[PDB]
This record gives sequence, C-alpha cells and structure tokens, in this order.
Amino acid sequence: ATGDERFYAEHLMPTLQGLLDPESAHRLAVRFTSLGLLPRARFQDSDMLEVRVLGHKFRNPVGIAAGFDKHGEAVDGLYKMGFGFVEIGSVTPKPQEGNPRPRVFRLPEDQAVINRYGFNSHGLSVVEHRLRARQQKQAKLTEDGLPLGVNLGKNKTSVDAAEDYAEGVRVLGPLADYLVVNVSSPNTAGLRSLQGKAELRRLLTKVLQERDGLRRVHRPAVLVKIAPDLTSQDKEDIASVVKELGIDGLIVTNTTVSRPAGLQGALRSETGGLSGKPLRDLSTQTIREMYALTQGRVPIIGVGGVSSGQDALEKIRAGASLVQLYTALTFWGPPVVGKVKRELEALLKEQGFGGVTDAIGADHR
Ligand SMILES: NCC(=O)Nc1ccc(-n2nc(C(F)(F)F)cc2-c2ccc3c(ccc4ccccc43)c2)cc1
Ligand SMILES: Cc1cc2nc3c(=O)[nH]c(=O)nc-3n(C[C@H](O)[C@H](O)[C@H](O)COP(=O)(O)O)c2cc1C
Ligand SMILES: O=C(O)c1cc(=O)[nH]c(=O)[nH]1
Repeated sequence: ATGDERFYAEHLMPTLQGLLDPESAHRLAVRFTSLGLLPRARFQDSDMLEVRVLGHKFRNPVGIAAGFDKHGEAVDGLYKMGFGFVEIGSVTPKPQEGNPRPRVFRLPEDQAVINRYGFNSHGLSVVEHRLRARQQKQAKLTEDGLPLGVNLGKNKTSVDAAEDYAEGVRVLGPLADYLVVNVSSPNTAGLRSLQGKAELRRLLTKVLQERDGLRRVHRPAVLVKIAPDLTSQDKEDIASVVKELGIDGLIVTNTTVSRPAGLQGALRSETGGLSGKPLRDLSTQTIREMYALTQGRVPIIGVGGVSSGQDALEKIRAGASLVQLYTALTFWGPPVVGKVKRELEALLKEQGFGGVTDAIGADHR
C-alpha cells in the first residue's frame, strides 16, 4: 500500500466528506479531475493487464463507470488517474435538470451511496461539441489502448424511448468506441420495464440499424446495461435477444432498488439506486448468470462494489472481460485505481493466470 492510498483513505477523503454534501463533493471531484489536479499515477500498467475485446485493445481492465462524468468534462483527467477506459453519460437527447436536491446520500457505515439524480444531462448537442474538441486526441488514446464509451439515456418526458436512443446513436455514436443502452436506471419511470421481450427486441433492432448506418471508422460497438433486480425470466429474455440480434456486449450491473438486510446508514430508506459494497455480490452473481446464459460468447463489463483487486478478479472469474467502479472512488479517492490494478496483477500471479484474458470466466471451467 502506497503513502497516498493510506492518506486519501484514512485522512483526506473522510475530512472532505465531513465538510461537503455528496453532490457538492462530486462537482468538485469532476472539476479537479478536468484540471488534472490529481495525484501522480505511480502504477505502470504491465502486459498481464492488457485485454482485447469489443474490437479494441484495453491497456488495463479497470474503467470509470457511467455517472461520474455525465457530460464528458473530465475524460483526459480520468485517463491520467490510470483508468484503462472511460465511460461518459448517461446523456439524454435534450438537456434536463434531473430531480430536486438533495438527490444523493452517503451511507458511510455501509461503504455505499444511494442516488436519485434522475438523468441530469447537458444533452447530446453540448456533449457532441465537447467530444468534437478532442476527437483526434481520443483517436490516438484509443489506438494506444485507452477507449471511450458513451452511455445513452432518454428524456423524462419522451413519447418514444427507442427514438431517444436512436438520436443518441446518430449524434454520439461517431465519437464513441462503444455505446451503452440502459434497460436499467432505477430513477426514470418506464426504462427497466421495456424487458417485455418483443419490446426489447424492437428497441435494440432500431439501435443496431442506426449504428450499422454509420461510416465504418465511426461505427461503435453497442452494449446493453442491466439492473441487478431482474427476474430469472427477464435475464433469460435478455440473453435470448442479445444472441438473436448480435449485441456486442453487456454491462452488469447498474445500481439496485433493493435494500439488502444489514444496511446501517441512517439514510438507507432514501429512494434511489444503491451502489458500493452492499451491491458487490448481487452484481457478481448477475455476471455469473449472464455469462452462462450467453455461453461465454458475449463480452461482459462487470460493475458494482469493486474496491479491491479481489473484487475485480471475482467479477473476471465470474465472466467479466473488463470491470468498472464509481462508488469506491467516492470513498477512497484517486489512489484506489492503482490499488485495484496492483492487487489484481498480484492475485492473477498467485492463482496461476498468465494475464486477465486467461482468468475471464475461469469459475465456469
Ligand atoms: N500535480 C498533482 C496534483 O495537482 N495533485 C493534486 C492532488 C490533490 C488535490 N486536492 N487538493 C485538495 C484540497 F483540499 F487541498 F483542496 C483536494 C484534492 C483532491 C481530493 C480529491 C479528489 C481530487 C481529484 C480528483 C478526485 C476524483 C475522485 C475523488 C476525489 C478526487 C483532488 C489537488 C492536486
Ligand atoms: C451517483 C451515481 C450516478 C450514476 N449515474 C449513472 C448514469 O447516468 N448511467 C448509468 O448507466 N449508470 C449510472 N450509475 C451507476 C454506475 O455506473 C454503476 O453501474 C453502479 O454505481 C455500480 O458501481 P459502483 O458500486 O462501483 O458505484 C450511477 C451511479 C452513481 C453512484
Ligand atoms: O441519473 C441517475 O439517477 C442514475 C442513472 C443510472 O443509470 N443509474 C443510477 O444509479 N442513477
């Protein structure tokens, strides 16, 4: 463990958390990240951590989850922090304010957060112009193994969810290495309930037709991001549609609307999605199920409660090719990224894996 890891985890982040409400702390974290005001990434990525998936090289398998950089303001700072890939968004077609404040709550005793932001978004046109300003810088980053994902949402008052996603594909698809469609924010009325199988097939058919219409250099992979709260029937139906349509991958999982027994935080009964440690094993088990139902042929990005190398390797062994985190960064600060990478490399060696690739889905064998 480094000097920075202990200083951020034991002293700086708890002190800042004592001074700032979580939304103010997030806004300051995005601004500092955007300005490069972040500790030196002392972890040189080894060859063991390189992954080839979704038509791209990934220098390391640890990404920043959607929601940290909703509006594409801090992408370059996030690579500087040591992430192997960045996902921005969710981005909605039109700008929207999201829910009234307060709308995010820390559960420090649980190493958890509850959020109900409600897709606050600068909208597609603002994010398009932001990504255009650094499009060729991003082309070089992607070529050097640091890809960019864009997570697409829908407006609260949309009368045609599939058309909102199609607009996102047309506008930001040409600027993305991969696109994500949520069947899964807990904080918009109707999004998770297009699990109705024929309706999911109709939505994803439209999204894939729009993606296929882009020029080859500008044609991203398309992934579906799912909730951890799906029925067995919902998971069977998603696996079926994903294989039928040739969806490129899955992101498993979003936040949970469940409240696991044992939460201690005073704010545990706030409305919203729960993230961090209490989500971890529900997310790992969802990865394991989706990997089996897709016969290991559909790349999975594993997300929920990753804050250590062990957490990352458990999701990789369950079937994830890549992992993401958000809530750990909230609690432990920037040093957590190097921590996860160092711990994951050590555990791969301890368990006899030549690299990340050899560990993907190892538990199923
Ligand atoms: N050339 C190196 C350099 O300028 N380093 C630097 C390191 C820390 C800070 N910094 N200074 C403060 C304070 F309190 F003194 F003003 C706070 C931090 C800090 C604290 C937490 C985060 C970040 C940056 C991002 C971030 C993202 C996710 C969560 C927490 C934070 C920066 C500023 C600069
Ligand atoms: C404050 C907050 C905002 C989020 N916003 C989004 C979003 O806009 N789109 C999305 O797909 N996921 C969003 N997520 C979910 C994360 O991408 C991730 O799936 C989830 O938080 C689990 O990872 P974690 O336990 O490492 O935070 C958000 C999560 C948090 C905590
Ligand atoms: O904007 C939000 O409220 C949000 C979106 C999402 O997909 N997940 C989440 O936990 N919150």
